[PDB]
Amino acid sequence: AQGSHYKQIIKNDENITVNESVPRGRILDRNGKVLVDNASKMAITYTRGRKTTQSEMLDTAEKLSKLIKMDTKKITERDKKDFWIQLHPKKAKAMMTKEQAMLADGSIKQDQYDKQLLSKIRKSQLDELSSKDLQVLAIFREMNAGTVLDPQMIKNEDVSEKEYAAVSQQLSKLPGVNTSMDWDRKYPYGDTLRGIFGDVSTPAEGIPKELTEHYLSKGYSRNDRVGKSYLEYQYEDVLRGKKKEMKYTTDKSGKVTSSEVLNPGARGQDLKLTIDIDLQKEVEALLDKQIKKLRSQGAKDMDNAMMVVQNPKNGDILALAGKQINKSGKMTDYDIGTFTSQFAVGSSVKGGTLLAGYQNKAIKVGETMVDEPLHFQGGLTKRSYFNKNGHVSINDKQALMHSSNVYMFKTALKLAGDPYYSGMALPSDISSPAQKLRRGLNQVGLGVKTGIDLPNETRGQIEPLTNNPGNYLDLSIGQYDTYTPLQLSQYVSTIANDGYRIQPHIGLTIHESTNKDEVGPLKKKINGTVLNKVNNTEKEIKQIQEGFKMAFNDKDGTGYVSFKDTVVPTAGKTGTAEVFQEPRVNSTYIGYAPIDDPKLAFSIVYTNQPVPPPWLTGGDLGRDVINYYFK
Amino acid sequence: AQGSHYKQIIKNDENITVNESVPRGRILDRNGKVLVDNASKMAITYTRGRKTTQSEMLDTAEKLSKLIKMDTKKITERDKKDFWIQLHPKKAKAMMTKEQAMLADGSIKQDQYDKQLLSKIRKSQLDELSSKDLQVLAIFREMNAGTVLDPQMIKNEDVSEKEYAAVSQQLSKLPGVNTSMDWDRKYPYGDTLRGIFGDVSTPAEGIPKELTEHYLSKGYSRNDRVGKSYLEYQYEDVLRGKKKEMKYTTDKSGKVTSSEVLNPGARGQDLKLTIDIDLQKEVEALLDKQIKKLRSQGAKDMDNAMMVVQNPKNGDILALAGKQINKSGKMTDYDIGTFTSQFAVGSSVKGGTLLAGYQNKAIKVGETMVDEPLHFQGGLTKRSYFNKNGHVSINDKQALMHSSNVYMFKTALKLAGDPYYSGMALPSDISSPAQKLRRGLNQVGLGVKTGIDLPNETRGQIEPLTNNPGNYLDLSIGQYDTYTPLQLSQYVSTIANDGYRIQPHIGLTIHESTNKDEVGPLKKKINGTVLNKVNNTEKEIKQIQEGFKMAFNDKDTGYVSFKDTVVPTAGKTGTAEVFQNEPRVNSTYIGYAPIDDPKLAFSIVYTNQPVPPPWLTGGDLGRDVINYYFK
Ligand SMILES: *C(=O)[C@@H](NC(=O)/C(=N\OC)c1csc(N)n1)[C@H]1N=C(C(=O)O)C(=C)CS1
Ligand SMILES: *C(=O)[C@H](NC(=O)/C(=N\OC)c1csc(N)n1)[C@@H]1N=C(C(=O)O)C(=C)CS1
Repeated sequence: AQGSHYKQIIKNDENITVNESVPRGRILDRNGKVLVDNASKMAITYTRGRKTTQSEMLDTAEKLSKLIKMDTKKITERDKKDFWIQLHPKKAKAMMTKEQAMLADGSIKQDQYDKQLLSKIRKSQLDELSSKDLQVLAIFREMNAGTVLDPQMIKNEDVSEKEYAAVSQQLSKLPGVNTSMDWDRKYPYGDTLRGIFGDVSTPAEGIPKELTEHYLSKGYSRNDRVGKSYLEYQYEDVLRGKKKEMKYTTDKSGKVTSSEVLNPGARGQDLKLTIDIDLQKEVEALLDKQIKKLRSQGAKDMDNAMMVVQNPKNGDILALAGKQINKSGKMTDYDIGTFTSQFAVGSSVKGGTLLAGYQNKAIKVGETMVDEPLHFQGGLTKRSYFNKNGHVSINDKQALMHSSNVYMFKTALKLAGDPYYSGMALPSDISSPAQKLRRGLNQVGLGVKTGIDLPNETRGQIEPLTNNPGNYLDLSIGQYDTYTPLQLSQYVSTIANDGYRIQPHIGLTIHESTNKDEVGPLKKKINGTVLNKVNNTEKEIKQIQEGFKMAFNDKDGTGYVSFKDTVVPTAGKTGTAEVFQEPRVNSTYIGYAPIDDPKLAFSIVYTNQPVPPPWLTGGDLGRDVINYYFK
Repeated sequence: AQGSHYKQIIKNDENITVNESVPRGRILDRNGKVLVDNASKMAITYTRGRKTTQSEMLDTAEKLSKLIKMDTKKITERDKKDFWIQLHPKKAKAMMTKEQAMLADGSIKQDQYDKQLLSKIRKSQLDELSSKDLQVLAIFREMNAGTVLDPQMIKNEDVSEKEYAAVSQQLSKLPGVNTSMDWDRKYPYGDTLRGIFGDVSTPAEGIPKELTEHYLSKGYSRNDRVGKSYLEYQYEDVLRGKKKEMKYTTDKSGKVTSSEVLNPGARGQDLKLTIDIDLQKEVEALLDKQIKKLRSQGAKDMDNAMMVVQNPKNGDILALAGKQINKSGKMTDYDIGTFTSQFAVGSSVKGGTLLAGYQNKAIKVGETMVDEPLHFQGGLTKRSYFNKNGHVSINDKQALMHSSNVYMFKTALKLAGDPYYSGMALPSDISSPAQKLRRGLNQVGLGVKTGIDLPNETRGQIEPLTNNPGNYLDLSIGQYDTYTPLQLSQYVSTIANDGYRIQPHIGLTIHESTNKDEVGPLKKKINGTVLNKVNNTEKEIKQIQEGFKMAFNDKDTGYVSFKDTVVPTAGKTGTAEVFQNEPRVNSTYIGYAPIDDPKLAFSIVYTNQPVPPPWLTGGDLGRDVINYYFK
């Protein structure tokens, strides 16, 4: 049942052509819950003239009230205090007897008279909780809330076809008031995923200005409403309603002699997402719990927290996040930062390095070498769980259990053809190893786009790596190149997939149009495409995941405190990263579950925690979310 | 120039198919100078293992040295120490007499022994290596990255089509050596744009692992050489040539009874770039001296310096950046930084912010309200650049002249609805004004991608703006949202072009696959597509131009370097602010040449100057290039 809003009427000669918008297709979750739908809405606006008074507007506002209801609480204290002085000038004067007298002294200007008039107001605020009053104030404030020639929205609410028929003319009679029918996205899960859904351009907006070339080259008219961010933008091609076009031929007189249909119109196609709306809501809830499930232990300048959850075998996405500006602890939605923002993630990249170190014949599978502080001409890398002494024979799994920097430092040196000896100079051209290393990490999704079906993905900050070898070893340890939370997810995921990097997607399937049927027959499956397989043997592969188990299933394994065991076995790796806000830390967690046939994977990023890490426990987020899913 | 080289030989029951490989298209500057050519090359390769006593492996390397000459660039210090030890067990054991005993005493083990030896060998004795030794070694090191049964590369040697035969001998007569003929790229301007040009994959690697599906989805076999970095990857469709494909019918005895040719092959299409290389080579030269010209004044870890030069009509005429360490000398090529990297940029954003003012009628075309060291709440928190000088009267065009970083601050509030009053509250929701401002910036390129024809362009780090209006004011003054040098360039250039944002492109023209070396018939022209106009009006853009015109032709920043020289240049300056270690500062520069009929636009970015006060003539590099271009 495709709807009909007149969008564009052009007169040529005796021809008049008419275009009607039709509803876009819906966005639904992996189970069919409507996430984005459509609503027919009337929009009533005021357009305040050059010389239009306050008595002018309060009057229109009054007639406007006996005609539509408003929601109160946009009203401020000042709105009410001003409205009161506006409504009760006789009553208000009496409180300012001295000041009205000293207004004509010249003792005071109005600008300080008006401020004491506001100071003496209280029980008279209730003198207009006469809800009839607040209604008028509701409308009136918007009529004063804006630019002169610009029209101003007063109400955009659901309207029927007959409703608009009865009231539009009698709204339009009032000076400044216009009405229009509009298509508007409606969002049952309110604020959930809204960033990811993106918006469609307003009727005021054409095609958005900076997007002209973009939409004009694909055939649009500048008047067309289009998707302009994220999901509405990304799947504009399928979500869009192909508009109705009619060409009328006319008499001289105006009489339509003939009519032809250029396009009857097509209600947009419905898009299903990989997202389980419930899981989504739960994760946002757990993330808000966990963020101060520290009561700010110290973390009151943690400024971002990120979570991505995914099916590591088909790249389905079930995942969101949000930031924390704790000049408060008052959070916003940083939904998209999961694949649009770049963070130093530190030690959680260590599995990729070993893989890099395997395929270049730099270390071998099971390699057992020893570790201890390192010494160069100045430069002094101690790993940080023994910096001074205590020299331990350690293999590649164990190095991941402990998250031992010096093992990764030693492999890095071996990858440079320059194995460690105390007092060696740092190899001065590290171009070649750095390249071998990066291509290693690139294979599991680190430093390359994941390919996700959404706009604005970043691959991370990638600075020259030629003759600062310290940055080279930083890289082997996650303290040079910045990565993305989605990249981290793609990376564990390929480990759990026995080496298959898969292109993540929040797109699930594409169906055909209906106004009713919350199915709609299938048109397109959106597949999690295999991108490549790691250049490594199963044994090389298995070793990283054996290591990953015993960082979560073993004891000094740096993920026991959060993952020790829970309702299903979980393998992973973690990360603490030095950065400068003033000095602070980044905390990172990646994992997957269950070990024997994985079905979930996730990445976690907390930014700018104050913490040295024998105190902080963020991947309890990981533990809690994984419990919910599997039970 | 011309030819085919054997790539693939396939049997199926007396029917052999032979695929020969062809040269790629050339890359040229705007006037037709050859940047990237092809050369026909001999790939000498070592593949031995299992009988590796390594002493014979050196013997092969010794043998090989009598046949080939080697560039010695790649020899590391370690290479030399290991080799020196092997060459003089005599000399080394004479330095290890204390440690000799300890090994036999039992107190020390062989690994420690070898480790101590390595520290005792200094560079003075490394000089005892002969030029011929350093030739054997150069070969040797390549053959000791050697996995037992896996071929490593020794030399790529420009040998003719008809002397390959004479020398092809060295095949299982020196053991591991395999020889083969491959098409390789040639660079007659050395390293001068190498990153931008990019790389094509080795005949060994075929399609690189990370790129597998990307190229397999295009019908490539996995054995195909492909474009893997930058321009090589970007214009792969045009640059690659069509293979020569032969088909023969043998009988049982191998005798060719028929043959057919399916494709004779042809060199790939020639790519003409918009770059002028003399112009390109000058900027690098100029850019070089200009960072030395801050070696003096303290730029200790200024670690980045970038320049982008262009105009509307065709192209990126120029693009160089480098990066530095520790002023330790070391520059390393970072041209790709101009569009891939994200830098806090400062006041140069003001031109666009002043237009976001016009669009939302927060300002008028000429507007005069004045500057105060202005404060709000907390008990201290306030504003800009001098604390007392309550300065007056400024035009907006006067505001960019001074770079009045307070007129902007006022403008923001006046766009967020509530102009300044001394002692005012913060707005607590700044979503809407942040959005309009950001919109405004995207219009002139700031905050979206430019649309350049290279991979990995970043649009800058863009964090949530809702409820920290501390950050929202920074955005007015280029201190919340990082852009790229290219983004600045498209932006300044949008002003030069009277409000018309153009999509930069480095490709000028694609030419038909020609077999014989003159650049062939025009196949495609790569255009500077107008993405959009600002919905800022005729007179409103002209002010921003005048504003620009008057901080270059008097006001006091921009005079200190653009003190009218060769040039009616108009432009704008930016000083930023970075606490990423310790309070450094970013220094940025935009501007455009001959103001009447503008022919050149430029953008500059210096990162991490330790030096705040507005004294450094870093924008001289800017003034310099215009002298060249306008002769
Ligand atoms: C533009 O962004 C302005 N930058 C600053 O004022 C610096 N931080 O600003 C938030 C400030 C300058 S030095 C000190 N260390 N931080 C400058 N814009 C122009 C200019 O030409 O760059 C000048 C008016 C100086 S202010
Ligand atoms: C990985 O990079 C971890 N290293 C660190 O966390 C320290 N910086 O490393 C360069 C960090 C400790 S706190 C101080 N601010 N710097 C290693 N991996 C794990 C981990 O989960 O982070 C730990 C064993 C610490 S070391």
